[PDB]
Amino acid sequence: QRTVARDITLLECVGKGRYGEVWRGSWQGENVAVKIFSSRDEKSWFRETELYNTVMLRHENILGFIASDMTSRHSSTQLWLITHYHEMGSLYDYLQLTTLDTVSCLRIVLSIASGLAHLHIEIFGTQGKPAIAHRDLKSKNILVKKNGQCCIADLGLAVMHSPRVGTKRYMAPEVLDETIQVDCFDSYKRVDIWAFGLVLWEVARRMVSNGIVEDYKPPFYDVVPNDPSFEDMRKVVCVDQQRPNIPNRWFSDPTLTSLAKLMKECWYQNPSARLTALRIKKTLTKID
Ligand SMILES: COc1cc(-c2cncc(-c3ccc(C4CCN(C)CC4)cc3)c2C)cc(OC)c1OC
Repeated sequence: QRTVARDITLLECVGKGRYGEVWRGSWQGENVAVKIFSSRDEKSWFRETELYNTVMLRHENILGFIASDMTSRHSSTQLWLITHYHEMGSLYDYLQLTTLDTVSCLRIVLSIASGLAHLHIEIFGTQGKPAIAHRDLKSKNILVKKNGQCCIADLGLAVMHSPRVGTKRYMAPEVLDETIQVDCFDSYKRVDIWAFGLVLWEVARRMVSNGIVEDYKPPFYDVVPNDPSFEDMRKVVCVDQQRPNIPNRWFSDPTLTSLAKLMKECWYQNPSARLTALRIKKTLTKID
């Protein structure tokens, strides 16, 4: 009746970490990305698979799902997530070596805000969706597309509303001080907004103005170690209430001046004071 071609040719490893590995693969002559999960991160495969079995997200700024595969082996279970492949790699990678102009900076950050608002919004009726919070938004979990927009990846920690925790460097104050209202879905949206503000800062540093640009640095590079502890982060973000520095040179440029204001409104200590993703989008469409 029909042949179901399932062979994927794994061609090059494009990432390896505690999560497992990501490979560029080929299916029917077309590139796919294959994430092969480590045993330690099996629950991320289950959560993302459960989410996609509940709602088939389809959005230009969300990494495109293709398949979830579980294969029995002699003494283990092999778990793969298969998605669209973005050859330019992650935003984190891209910002190391690339500087941006005003148009490309805004296009990047608006595309991220668009994907995030799509996650956050509940849509009713047929072809709707539950509201979703990401819970691990960061520049390594955003991919750059050839058209200059980005897409958000890795829903392994995501939560829906109708051992894995987030990356500590990007954790909001209410996570670090354990005051987050865990029974309120809006709390998780507000944690994502904090992280979005950090990503906005990382990108804006790389936008040139008046011949000046900052080197790529991760948030809080000047105040915590590599692989900062939970306590290291809590002291900076909660006790001392530090925030990423805004360089003077941004205040000569109208775009970076507006982006600095936007960042600040993602970083309020009080989570309910932070802007929503929808409001961020509107503000970004009015810049330039
Ligand atoms: C964030 O997480 C996930 C990401 C991806 C994913 C999707 N497209 C492309 C990539 C990629 C391609 C290429 C490079 C490098 C390698 C070649 N050269 C050195 C420069 C560029 C980096 C990255 C990835 C990693 C897939 C995932 O799942 C299948 C992910 O997990 C949800």
